Amino acid sequence: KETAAAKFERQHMDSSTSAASSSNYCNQMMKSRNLTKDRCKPVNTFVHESLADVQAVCSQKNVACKNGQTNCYQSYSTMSITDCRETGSSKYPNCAYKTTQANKHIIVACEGNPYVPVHFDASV
Amino acid sequence: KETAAAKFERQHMDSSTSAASSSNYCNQMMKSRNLTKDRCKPVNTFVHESLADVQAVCSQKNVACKNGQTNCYQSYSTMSITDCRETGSSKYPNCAYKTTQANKHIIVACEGNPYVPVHFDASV
Ligand SMILES: [Cl-]
Ligand SMILES: [Cl-]
Repeated sequence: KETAAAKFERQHMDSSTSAASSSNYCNQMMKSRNLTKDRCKPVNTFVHESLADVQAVCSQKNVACKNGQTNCYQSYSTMSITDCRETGSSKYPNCAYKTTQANKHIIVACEGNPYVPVHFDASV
Repeated sequence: KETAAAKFERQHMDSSTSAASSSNYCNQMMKSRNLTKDRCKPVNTFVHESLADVQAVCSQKNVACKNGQTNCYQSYSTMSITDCRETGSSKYPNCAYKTTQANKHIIVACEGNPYVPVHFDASV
């Protein structure tokens, strides 16, 4: 079983690019990160910062998570992100995603020792 | 019982200001929109655009909702928004919120006739 920290890395980290360079970014990344294997994951955000910078958020601003838990943290700075969301034309096994690049604060839930991101809650 | 459309208006519309003017915006708005009555709502976004502009999103870009439903719409333009999230010091009946102003696309779920916003899904 994949650990929670490793799942967060796979689903939400893309440190190899500064930003989405095209409308096809999401189709490509959702497939390669294995988020379209048995069905199309409806919504998924990738963060274009170093793993260290994203892990550091776990000691930044403590804020409520949408679900009411209190282990969420909001990044002090904005970060480059890409939101990937299925379009109307999307139908497994032909998943199709809209790519929206933005620079926003991220909010992650953190857990464990070491205390690292385990869920992506939202961006602001 | 409050209708779904009316609940969305109460929770998510603030057309009377162009933007949050201070760090106290959320404390004030969460109280006055009756979102701290019996407990502190953990997270809530207010949109600083006209009701007409927000309703118009229901005929803009159809995108997946986070929960997998297909009745979500992403605004073509960015809109002025304020995210309100409980801080660590927050404890009912003394709710306390961090105020984060941003300009972002909004994503809402739409339902009904007329086809209007009934949930705030996320911002990008
Ligand atoms: Cl996500
Ligand atoms: Cl919200």
